[PDB]
Amino acid sequence: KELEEEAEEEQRILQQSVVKTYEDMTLEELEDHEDEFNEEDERAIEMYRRRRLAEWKATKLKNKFGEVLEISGKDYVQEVTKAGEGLWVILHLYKQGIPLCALINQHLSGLARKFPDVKFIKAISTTCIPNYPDRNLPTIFVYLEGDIKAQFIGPLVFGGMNLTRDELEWKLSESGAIMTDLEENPKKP
Amino acid sequence: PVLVLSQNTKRESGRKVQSGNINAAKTIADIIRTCLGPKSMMKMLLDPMGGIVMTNDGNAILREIQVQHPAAKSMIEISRTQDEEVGDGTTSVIILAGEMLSVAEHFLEQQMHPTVVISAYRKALDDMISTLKKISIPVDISDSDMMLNIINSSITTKAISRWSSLACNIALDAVKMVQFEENGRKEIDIKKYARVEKIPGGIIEDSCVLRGVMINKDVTHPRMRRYIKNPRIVLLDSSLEYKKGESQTDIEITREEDFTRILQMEEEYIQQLCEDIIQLKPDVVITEKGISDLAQHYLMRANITAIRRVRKTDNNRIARACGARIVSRPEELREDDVGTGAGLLEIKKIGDEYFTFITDCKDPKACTILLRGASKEILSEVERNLQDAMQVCRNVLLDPQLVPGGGASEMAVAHALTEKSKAMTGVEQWPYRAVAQALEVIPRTLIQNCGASTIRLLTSLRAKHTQENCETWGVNGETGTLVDMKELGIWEPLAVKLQTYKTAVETAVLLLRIDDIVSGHKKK
Amino acid sequence: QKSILRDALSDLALHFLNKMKIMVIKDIEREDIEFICKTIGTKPVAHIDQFTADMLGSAELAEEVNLNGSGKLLKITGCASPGKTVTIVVRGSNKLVIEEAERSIHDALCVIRCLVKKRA
Amino acid sequence: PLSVFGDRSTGETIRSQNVMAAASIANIVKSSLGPVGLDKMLVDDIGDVTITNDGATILKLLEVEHPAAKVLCELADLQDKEVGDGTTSVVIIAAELLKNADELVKQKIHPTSVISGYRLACKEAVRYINENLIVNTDELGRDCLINAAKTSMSSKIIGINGDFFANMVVDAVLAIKYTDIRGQPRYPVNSVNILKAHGRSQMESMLISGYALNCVVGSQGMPKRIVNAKIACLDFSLQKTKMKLGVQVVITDPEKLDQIRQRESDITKERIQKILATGANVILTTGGIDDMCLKYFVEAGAMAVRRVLKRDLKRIAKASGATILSTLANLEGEETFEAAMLGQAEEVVQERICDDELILIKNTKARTSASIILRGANDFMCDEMERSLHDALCVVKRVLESKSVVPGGGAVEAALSIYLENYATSMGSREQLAIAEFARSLLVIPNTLAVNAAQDSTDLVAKLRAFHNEAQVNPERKNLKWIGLDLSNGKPRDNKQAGVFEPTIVKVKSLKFATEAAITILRIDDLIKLHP
Ligand SMILES: Nc1ncnc2c1ncn2[C@@H]1O[C@H](COP(=O)(O)OP(=O)(O)O)[C@@H](O)[C@H]1O
Ligand SMILES: Nc1ncnc2c1ncn2[C@@H]1O[C@H](COP(=O)(O)OP(=O)(O)O)[C@@H](O)[C@H]1O
Ligand SMILES: [Mg+2]
Ligand SMILES: [Mg+2]
Repeated sequence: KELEEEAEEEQRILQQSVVKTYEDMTLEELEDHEDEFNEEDERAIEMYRRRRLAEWKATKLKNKFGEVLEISGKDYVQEVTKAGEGLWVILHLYKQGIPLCALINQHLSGLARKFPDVKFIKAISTTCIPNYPDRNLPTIFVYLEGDIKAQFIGPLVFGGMNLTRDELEWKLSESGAIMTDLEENPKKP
Repeated sequence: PVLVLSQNTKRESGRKVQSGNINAAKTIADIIRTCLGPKSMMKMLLDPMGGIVMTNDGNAILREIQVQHPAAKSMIEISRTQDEEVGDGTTSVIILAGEMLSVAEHFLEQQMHPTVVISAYRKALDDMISTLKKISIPVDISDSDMMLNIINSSITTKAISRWSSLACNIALDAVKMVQFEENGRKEIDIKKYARVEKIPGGIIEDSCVLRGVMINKDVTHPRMRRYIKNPRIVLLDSSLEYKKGESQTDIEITREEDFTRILQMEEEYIQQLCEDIIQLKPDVVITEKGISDLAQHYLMRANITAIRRVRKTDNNRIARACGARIVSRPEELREDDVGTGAGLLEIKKIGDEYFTFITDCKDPKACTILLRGASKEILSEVERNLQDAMQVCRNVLLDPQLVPGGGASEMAVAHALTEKSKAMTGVEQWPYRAVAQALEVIPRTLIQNCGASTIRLLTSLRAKHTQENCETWGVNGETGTLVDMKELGIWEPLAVKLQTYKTAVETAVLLLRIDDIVSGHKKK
Repeated sequence: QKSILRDALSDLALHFLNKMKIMVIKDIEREDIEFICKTIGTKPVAHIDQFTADMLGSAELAEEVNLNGSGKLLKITGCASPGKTVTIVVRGSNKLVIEEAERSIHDALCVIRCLVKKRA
Repeated sequence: PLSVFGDRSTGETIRSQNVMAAASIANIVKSSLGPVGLDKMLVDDIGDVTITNDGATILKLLEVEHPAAKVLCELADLQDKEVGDGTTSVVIIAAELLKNADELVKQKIHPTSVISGYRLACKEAVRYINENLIVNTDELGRDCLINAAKTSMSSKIIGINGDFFANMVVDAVLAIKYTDIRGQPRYPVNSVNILKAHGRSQMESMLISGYALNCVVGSQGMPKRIVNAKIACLDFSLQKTKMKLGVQVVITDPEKLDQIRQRESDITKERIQKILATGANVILTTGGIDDMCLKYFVEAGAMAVRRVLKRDLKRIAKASGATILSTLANLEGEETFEAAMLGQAEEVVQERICDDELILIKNTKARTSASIILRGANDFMCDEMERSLHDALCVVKRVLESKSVVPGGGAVEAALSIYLENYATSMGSREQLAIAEFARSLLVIPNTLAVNAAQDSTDLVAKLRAFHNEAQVNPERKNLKWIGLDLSNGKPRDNKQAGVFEPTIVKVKSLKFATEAAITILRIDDLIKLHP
């Protein structure tokens, strides 16, 4: 693992992409290295630290949701339209059909936990939309503010049972949602 | 349209490709033919990343060369193999392989199947190993004079030869300071515990191996003493500040006296950890992770010098030197884990950097080479030569045998197996003698490099090298003359020579068994 | 049975089962439970209190057979209550001949089916 | 006409195209057959090169876009899986007899007749091989295995080195004796771990009387040699016990906070003492080990290895008598560790290799094991040596399990060819023509042999045919039937007395697989290729 010397570490950091160029870290590794940074530019690194701290506190101020809240047709108008300025929702319309509702329900809890920044709401099709066809068993109709932003209706759109944990992140984010910490379009396979 | 194989697949077959393979090896043997001998010539290599490598050894030349011909790729892999296994004889093995293929091509043309050539090559390899073991002489390990002579023989053909009388000593010291006895058996000699570090600028002979460890760190706090006479060093792996943990805690506060109580709990935890460290009375604490402000304050109140994050290899060599032991949980920091024996700890300033020395320690098992020179490339070449000398010293301490140098042993084994082949009969005798005169290139290479005429000199050498136990007679490449290597006094470990011969013959077999090439397709 | 949303086997559970010298098999599709019950005679169990020996199938032998290094199979042979169900296993060099053999066997079975349907 | 939106090739055109594809694959693989044929050198698109001789590797690395050749590649892969030897021979047989059958069809003989002839000829050939061409490897002991390994390695990069290799090869197989149904010995090959190293010559390859896992001690300070090893194989990571995905702690008063944090390590710590309370001396685990646990192990004077591969740990536990543990939980509700589940090894040493270090577990107490380390000039030579060694191990296993071998060097092929030509007079029908063709097809293997050695193949195959004719038509000359061609002087010599034997499994499986591949590729009457 870390049984590698200075030359080996330089070789690895050069081979990975190019270099970390002492400008692209979070509050963790720029804080832990803490000694490779040369001392003639303390003001620049401290200004960067203060701006990143401001960014972190701003992000934590708007991270207040944490988990999905499920609603009925009564308040559906308010959480589909009056959810807030600069916030978009998920609106997973689900039933007790086992496969796709079950998988998506288990995955959305994890996504909401790891994204406390975006609203997750799930509703049952019977009492949210009058006489929904119910053949298109999944339904995540993403609303940007109150308008259409994306739509996933068919199990073929997701791909059926073969759904992993985090490719849903990319599927939601491709429409313009919060950025991803993951690469590759269809999460490899 | 209609295809069987891929569109991009190309195929080559027949003697054509065989010739190509041989030629490829010769080309690889042609780049670094002038780098062999005490009169070698430096070569400059331009890295794709902007660096420059100014070197002599063959491996450092080939590792910077990319070849799309797969036979040359095999030759480069052979060079890396010889560099890693023994650390010496790269140019010798590459030249030997090149000339063995070059002489096997002649038999390939004369409608001879490669299999008989391979069999003769293997027989020649076995016989040359036998007769190379025959002419060997023992070496006295306890004798330091002969050790210095062997390292001089290994270093006379590099750029630091002018400082050989220094450099050899350095290598010897390091190799005789890492020598360790493991649990019961398993004597070891590892270069992970022999670090060479380059500090540009200064004087080359100012370089020396320190009786201890040097790292490029600084004291955590200004008030902590930068000069410790007899340190008691404790080595830490974990961190000395407060960390969240692993599970999700999410402490809930409803009272007025829980927030400040939480913060005071963090402070008291740091205080308790530092008091656990302090109670056993250390003097220097080395940690691989960060140090909290409270941590260094509490350590300082007990007059302890704290060195912040240190790479794990440096901590391992520090532990091996001082005799200490790394502990992650401070509450289990035992008395036996405290490092006593470090003769002096000094935070010196070199150029515009702070360097910490734990030198003067008793009977260390790890060393650091203060290698001071003039430039980064000069120091890189110096440390490469030091690594070669270290590898040769380890080879001769693990093998008490020696063999004459300057192409004397090669000519001796060539003549021995030539006289062996003169009695047998068959079709395999011709490749046998082909290998016999194939081992002859390196003396010829030395004579060519020194600037003398190879024809008459090598003819005289071969003629005189036939009678009256003259197997130690070789060429002096400084004066380009024929000398008896006993008076000249250049000897090489038997391991290096036998490994060179084995690797050359095996590379010849590998590139001679091949007759078809299919190029261009998906990985799998 | 193959249970998504909840690991039907845990490391602790498998450890205990192996300690009691038992054979455990997982990832059984929901569509095959009727076939298994009709073949060997077991009855599905969805509650621990209902798990008894009165609804536990029996067989003379259970084996894990290796096909000369070309896969692995589970064979249950000698069921004490032989149901109206048999199974056919096919062998072949390449996939194409195996598929064609399957189609030919199916055609023969359909011919016998037609002969059973109307006797002429 | 047809509205298919595709390309249709019907009649003699598609038959000729399929035969061309099969012949192309056969000619690709044919140059590397026999103790004289050389090996091929495949370079990929990226540039990585592999030096290979066995047909299976060549055909898997190659990419083919014709079904009539994909079937041949699949046949080679199947022969590798089922047997392990004769991967090139089966492809050569299949393609050449397919060419012969297409030639027969060209005279307007129905392909059903030639398929029936091939089926009957294959059945008769297998029967003749079983009856009048096998010798029991019972009177010959410890030498039939050596000869089989030698003749399996002759064509490889370690050919004349076989005397050094074959010996140790059988030793490896003799270290994996097993009992399954109390009276049937079993040889679970692939349980011998093959290690690569690119240091010394080929004579320095090591046969270790004990498993040699390719890992390193967890921490440098831990001892690297154990005089008497009490191995404790584990299958769980020794890291701080994070609670669970579901269980999550919630603190109301800070006075109860710090304590639980101690527990977050102590649990793990506790486990370690239990493992070390029984005198465990070496610890092997598939999961990771954190720094604190490494500190416990180094302070206890016992070496610990992390991230050991599951198959390696399984083999170590089987060989040393240790019991692999997924978790510490007995039939009661308390964690415990018992001395009854520690394997015993006479030595465990981290031995240095060309540049790195690998761990040798020597003289495991429970049952003898073995491992092989291959030293070579570079990576390509070592990997080719590993492939050849795998082929040799497979051959020795086949010989030991099925105690019967047949003469090599084209003896069985010539005998079958002459018998099948003497056959086909039983039925007297037109289908007999097919059988006759099959006979001639079984002459391909000897021919190409002498083709690779630049010898006069026609004279050699004529001499083999004459000798086998004399053997078959004269009962007292039966000893002539064990004869095959030889390369050192281009002479037909008795390979039964010379020491060239191949397990009958290779020949039988190759014949059956080849004839069924030819049948399944010969039924084609037209090809309909649809547009992507
Ligand atoms: N003064 C000398 N006179 C003649 N030959 C020498 C002398 N010093 C070294 N040699 C020979 O030159 C060879 C050293 O060449 P070197 O550059 O070390 O090759 P490599 O790069 O392959 O290690 C040795 O084989 C030795 O026999
Ligand atoms: N020493 C030998 N003398 C004569 N024939 C041999 C010898 N060794 C192997 N052969 C023959 O060469 C044929 C090809 O075997 P080989 O190509 O090495 O196996 P594979 O087909 O698995 O690559 C075998 O049928 C065998 O009879
Ligand atoms: Mg040298
Ligand atoms: Mg073979």
